[PDB]
Amino acid sequence: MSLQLLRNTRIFVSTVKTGHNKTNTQEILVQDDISWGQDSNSTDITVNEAGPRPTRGSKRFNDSLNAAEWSFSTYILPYKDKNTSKQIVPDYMLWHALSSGRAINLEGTTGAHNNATNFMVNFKDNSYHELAMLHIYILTDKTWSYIDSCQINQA
Amino acid sequence: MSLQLLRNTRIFVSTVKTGHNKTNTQEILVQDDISWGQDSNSTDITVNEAGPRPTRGSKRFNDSLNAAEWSFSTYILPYKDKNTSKQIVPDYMLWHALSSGRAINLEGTTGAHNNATNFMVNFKDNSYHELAMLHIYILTDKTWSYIDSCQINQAEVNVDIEDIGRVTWSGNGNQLIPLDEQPFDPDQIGIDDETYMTIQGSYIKNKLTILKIKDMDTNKSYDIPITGGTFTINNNITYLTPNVMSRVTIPIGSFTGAFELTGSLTAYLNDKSLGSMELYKDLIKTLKVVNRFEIALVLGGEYDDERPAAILVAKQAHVNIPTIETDDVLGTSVEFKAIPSDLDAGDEGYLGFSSKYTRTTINNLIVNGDGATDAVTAITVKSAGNVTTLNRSATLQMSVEVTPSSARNKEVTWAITAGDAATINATGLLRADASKTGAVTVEATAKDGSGVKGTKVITVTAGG
Repeated sequence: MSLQLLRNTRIFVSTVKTGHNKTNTQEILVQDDISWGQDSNSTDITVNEAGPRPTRGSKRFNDSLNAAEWSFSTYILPYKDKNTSKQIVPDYMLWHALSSGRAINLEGTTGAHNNATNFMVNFKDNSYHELAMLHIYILTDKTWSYIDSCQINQA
Repeated sequence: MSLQLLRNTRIFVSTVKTGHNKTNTQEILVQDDISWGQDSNSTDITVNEAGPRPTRGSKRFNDSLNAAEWSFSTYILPYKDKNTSKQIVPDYMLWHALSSGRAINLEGTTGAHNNATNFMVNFKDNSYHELAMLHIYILTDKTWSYIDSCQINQAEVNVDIEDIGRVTWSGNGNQLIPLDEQPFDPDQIGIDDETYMTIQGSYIKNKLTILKIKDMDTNKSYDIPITGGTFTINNNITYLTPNVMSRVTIPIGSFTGAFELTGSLTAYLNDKSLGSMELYKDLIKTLKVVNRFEIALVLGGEYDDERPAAILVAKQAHVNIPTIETDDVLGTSVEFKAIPSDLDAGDEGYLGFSSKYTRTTINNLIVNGDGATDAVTAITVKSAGNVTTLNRSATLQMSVEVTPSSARNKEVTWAITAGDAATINATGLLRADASKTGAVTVEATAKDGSGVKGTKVITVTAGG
């Protein structure tokens, strides 16, 4: 018995559906304009006669579900973390899933990779039919939910 | 011919239109700031053309009737009636209408209801689309006039030093109606001189204003002298009217909006511990979106002898970040708004009006909810046989005593805070074992939330 407010939403970005730790999931600081959902398709079958006393009745069938839509806005907030002493943006896995389709490796030289000087994102390794795969976890007040196998469409 | 005068106008509040008796009508202690009247909406039609002969024409039409406006202020003078010997404010159905929409019932537990000790008004049953329906009767000299189906929009309570305790009511009615015939004789319904003496026996002076402020995340009660305050209860009532072109229309019922209990308290900055400055700096230091505070404003002061006082109890309030106001001597203002435990759980707050308050009475009203039910004040944990220590691997069922002996809730919890060499259960059986050579403590706090503390340092030793 409770109502859920949008202001209490918290968003976590994950690459795994189990074994969640600090290297696979981090919170993403979102704003008011956050939105998510999933629409469904249907169809009406109607009989179209021409004579007197025609049949006037319809019928609906659920036929398919559309892809889930999500969107949110975040501040560009570069900083250096104390653990690794390398400049990193908090929503770095979002940048990686946008940039390349390989497993995340900040030590490398393609996609989202950081350094002791700056955090860098290059698109030299995005030749993939399925980029790095995320799972957006949504926490509104008390109830949980998530979108399965997301992909970063744009930024 | 005969001119009607304002000073001779008397107000009567009713719950029914016919068969008015003493239990449905009363004379209200209104002041000289009364005002009422119903206005109307009108439409003007103009014509704009470009021809050689312009049509400078204007046609007016009446469209609808707006809500009837009424507003008056009354003195806060709680008292006990001789018939029931229970403390009741003279204008009790006004508080009932402000509180909940059920039938008036002083013997219940929701809405405006009295008791042998004090009159308490909760808003626990306020979750209605339409509150209790009244009928404001206005007798100016001899001509009668009443406002149909009034509902209390807000109650303006002003709490300022140099100002006597008063409350201002403002609401709306479906349609003000003038009457030629007397609905009921005012003399026997109007209060007699004896109950006027009884009412004037109790005055509430706002000069004696003491505030109880306490955060529920730190339990840092403050000592704040009040310079002046104001808290109001708002129903956000809007009347719904139909839109018909052919004929005029009148409002039809209403839907109470969002319940708002806001208040503003002005107080001088103090450098003393638990003062205004400490509260301000704590609030401006711990910038948190949500606040949870015990605010208990006590109009009229507190005394050992029975004294008239007015009480507001906001259990879980929201304190807005104060803005220190510059003046001759620094006096800050704090704004609060009581939020509920859950949006539809009620319990926004409750009030206390009575001429007979002892500090214990107001204390148990604040903590337990009623001025009649007693609450624990001090607790000393009692060992099973005046025992002071314990040896390794020995059982000890803790007992406890509570005061006063007339407390309604006497059961306490059992917990261990300082030291890790023993355990305690729900009943209080403290148990030790081997490898327990350190001193440990035991705690006890009742579930009524008085803030009582039961402590005793038991010297748990290694044993023989």
